[PDB]
Amino acid sequence: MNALVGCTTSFDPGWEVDAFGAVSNLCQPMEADLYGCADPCWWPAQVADTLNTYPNWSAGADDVMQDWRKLQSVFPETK
Amino acid sequence: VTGEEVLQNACAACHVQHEDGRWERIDAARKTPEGWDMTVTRMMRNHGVALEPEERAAIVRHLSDTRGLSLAETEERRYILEREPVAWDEGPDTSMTQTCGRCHSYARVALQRRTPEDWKHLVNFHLGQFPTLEYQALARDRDWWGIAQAEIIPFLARTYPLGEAPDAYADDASGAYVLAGRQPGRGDYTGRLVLKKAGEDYEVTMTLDFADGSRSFSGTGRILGAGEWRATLSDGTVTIRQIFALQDGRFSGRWHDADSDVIGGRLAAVKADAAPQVLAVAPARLKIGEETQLRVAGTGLGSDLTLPEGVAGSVESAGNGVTVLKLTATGTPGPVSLELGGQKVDLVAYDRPDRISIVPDLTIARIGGNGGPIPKVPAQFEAMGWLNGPDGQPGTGDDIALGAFPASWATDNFDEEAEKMQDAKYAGSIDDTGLFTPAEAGPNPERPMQTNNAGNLKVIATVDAEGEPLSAEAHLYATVQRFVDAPIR
Amino acid sequence: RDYILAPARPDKLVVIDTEKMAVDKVITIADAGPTPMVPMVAPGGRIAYATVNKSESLVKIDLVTGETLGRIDLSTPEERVKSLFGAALSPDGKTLAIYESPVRLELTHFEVQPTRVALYDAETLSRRKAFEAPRQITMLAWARDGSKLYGLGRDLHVMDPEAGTLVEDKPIQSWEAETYAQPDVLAVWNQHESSGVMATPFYTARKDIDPADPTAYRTGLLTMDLETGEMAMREVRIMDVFYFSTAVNPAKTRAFGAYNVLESFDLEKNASIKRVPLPHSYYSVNVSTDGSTVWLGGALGDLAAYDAETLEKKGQVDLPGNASMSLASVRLFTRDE
Ligand code: HEM
Ligand code: HEM
Ligand code: NA
Repeated sequence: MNALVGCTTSFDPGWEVDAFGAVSNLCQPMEADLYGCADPCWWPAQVADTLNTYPNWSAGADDVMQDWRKLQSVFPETK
Repeated sequence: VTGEEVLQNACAACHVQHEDGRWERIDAARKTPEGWDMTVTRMMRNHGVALEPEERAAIVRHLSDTRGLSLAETEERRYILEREPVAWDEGPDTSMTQTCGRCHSYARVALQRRTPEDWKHLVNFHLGQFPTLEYQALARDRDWWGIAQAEIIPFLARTYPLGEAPDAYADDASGAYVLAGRQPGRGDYTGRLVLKKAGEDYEVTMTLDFADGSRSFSGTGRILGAGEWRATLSDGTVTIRQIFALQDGRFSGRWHDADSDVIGGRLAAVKADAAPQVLAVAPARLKIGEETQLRVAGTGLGSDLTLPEGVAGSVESAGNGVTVLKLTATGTPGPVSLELGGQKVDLVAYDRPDRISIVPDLTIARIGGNGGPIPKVPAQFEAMGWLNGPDGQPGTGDDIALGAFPASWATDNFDEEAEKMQDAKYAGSIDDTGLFTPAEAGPNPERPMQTNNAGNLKVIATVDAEGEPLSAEAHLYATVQRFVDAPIR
Repeated sequence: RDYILAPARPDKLVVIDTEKMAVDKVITIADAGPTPMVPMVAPGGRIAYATVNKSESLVKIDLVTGETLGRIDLSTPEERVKSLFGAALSPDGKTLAIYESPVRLELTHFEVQPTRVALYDAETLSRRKAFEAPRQITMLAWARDGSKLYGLGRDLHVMDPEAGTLVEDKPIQSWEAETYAQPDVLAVWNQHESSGVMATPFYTARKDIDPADPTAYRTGLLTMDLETGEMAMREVRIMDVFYFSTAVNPAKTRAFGAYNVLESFDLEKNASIKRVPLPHSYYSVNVSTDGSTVWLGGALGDLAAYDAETLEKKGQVDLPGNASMSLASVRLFTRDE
């Protein structure tokens, strides 16, 4: 994950890649593991941590499967 | 709006200014412009500090001009400032890599200088802001807090001491420059860069000339601290960003598409009126027995050409930062050198590469779009050619590079498990220039468990060089979106 | 009569009538976002407590009425306190055990404070005691006799709530070190009520087997019996998949693990019984009072019922608006007919 600059190396099971070096062990689908990663801020460098930093990040998207398009990137698009 | 102003009108509400003049925290650390930006963002975000667009830009700029790093202090870590897609990030040892480079790049750490006391506050900030930090992988397997205090903090303080901020860049950079560089996926280029001072900033226009055409972008730029050049230029609906280092009147660095930083280019630029100097030569290789056109970018190269034994040819044109040559090598495969305007130009003769490697050989792409606010993240690959070098070799640190060769691109499932899932079928496609475009984000009800259009893929490139047995592969993880991003990952 | 208390973002607790496979009551809580985390049901199935507000608070609520009977705010102006995943109501329903990971908020810096366990009188919701506790503890669970408070950290911490001290540490970190690699344990789900057994899968490897060889990695089961006070750690299969949590049946003869697959284990043989795939990722696992139904939850917004024997899906109950359960704990409680 050293070559994957910007991705996490905390594989629980991970975000960019699994602890197995694949993507099949990541949540299926990803939006099923989304809030599990956000609410406890398990990967604060990749997913908004609602535990402290971005408490209102998921507002209006209680139904993750249907409302995922509402979740914004906290980076207003820049380098 | 000035830095002093925001410092007194906004920062002083919480940050104390000692009789010494120094500010609490503010003066206990030095970092890059991007670093100060992220810090100011957090003040606004986490601690409700109201900042107008100009004030924000003002203190960020003021902090980068007074409390930045020297260019030498960013060495080895500029890849993170440039959003360079082909990079490798790690700490000085396993311990540091594991505890500090598992969430964000270790480069975010190495690009900062602080006092032992401030490094303490920073580590306290981490456990205080992200209390679950000590429960995650690589942390719950040890006494995180105990080790943070006994080993990590003393290491940071010892390894990245405050030191002293360098003197700001004082000089006028205005004028015309000649440039040369490369844009993976498209090719080499030459061009001009002109700066016109405007207050503390510079008006900037960069023109890129590829063999298939030219294009110009225009905007504003500025120099932060000792020599960090940052600029935003446009042309039509396209916007790019320059992240350069300015030293000795020469610009060096990377620019990228403002809407997709994986797409961009590397370059160097020097005053158009400078003494004889070679910036680059494209191509830098010669196919033995075949006459080829070569573009030597630089200043005052003129047409004085002195060719070595195995290469014959002439000068077809000169001036305006580029001298076009027309050579042909007939010796044996290997490194060849010549002189132009008294300047050395290095090439490599060959008939067929001994092997090709994919760059990057390990990378990612991210699903996006599909009605969402986060666009796809592509992956650019390139097939590089090589010569086994002097040792026999087939692949050791010895070798001779031949440069990027045109190739045929394809994707496939990385393994059996991936095939069963039909990853290559849903994860996206790679075009003929080696540019991989990912699939739509969101759950795909057509896949098992309605999983995302992600996949464990393999990228295979096949360059058509005669002699012929030539192919290579790369590992591509077509993965999910990231909802948190920042100037420095 | 079995019921399920499942949190639903951003501020709800849904009681499910397992018998009619339907929602029984939806309790809405004020200042609860982004989601309640650790819910607890008092004996009788009438009153419940739930950590809410980014785990910084906890509310007492009337499950039938739906009103909030009281609240506890753990954070103060100069100190932010997180309960994270540790909150447990004593078996006699009189005292609440709340874990506290705090950080002191100074003008321009943070000062990490020692972790604590705070005891509150349930009936009055008053803070009655607070003592320093080891860090990195996820779940807090009471001994069935209410004499000890256990904390799942780098080791199974045995605390005396009366004296407010750490009396014993049951090995985890160094379990069978001459044979296995340090156990990896990721446990955040409170779901031992039905069996009185707190269990979590753990991952390790045979030290005398090449680490490149996939058969080196083993999946183990950690069981902390809250009645007998005994903790057991044993390998149950060669690790080929990962499970987020596990629940033991009331008979203590079986444990069920889940994530992307549902697998049952024979605790008497310490070996796998059967495995079936799942429609989507799940986090939580609980077992009905009669040991016949296994319930999966978390991640999304639907509780799925499975036959404990065949692991065949019996049904599914959708929370209102499919509101996600995230990694919040899902608990099963009863009410005398
Ligand atoms: C004024 C816009 C301003 C600046 C500049 C500033 C800077 C700053 C730094 C460099 C730090 C240290 C962060 C680190 O550890 O790397 C820091 C920390 C805190 N600040 Fe600040 N700060 C500015 C303004 C303000 C204002 C107006 C407040 C109070 C509302 C404030 C508060 C804090 C706090 C608290 C911290 C420590 C926690 C953290 O986020 O690091 N700052 N600040
Ligand atoms: C290893 C103990 C470690 C170090 C060292 C470290 C440093 C560090 C710096 C210098 C910053 C920038 C802060 C500033 O204002 O200048 C920073 C920021 C973030 N970090 Fe970090 N960090 C270390 C470790 C970790 C770990 C293990 C995590 C993930 C749990 C993590 C996360 C973050 C995040 C998120 C930020 C950005 C915070 C913000 O500005 O909102 N770090 N880190
Ligand atoms: Na997860």
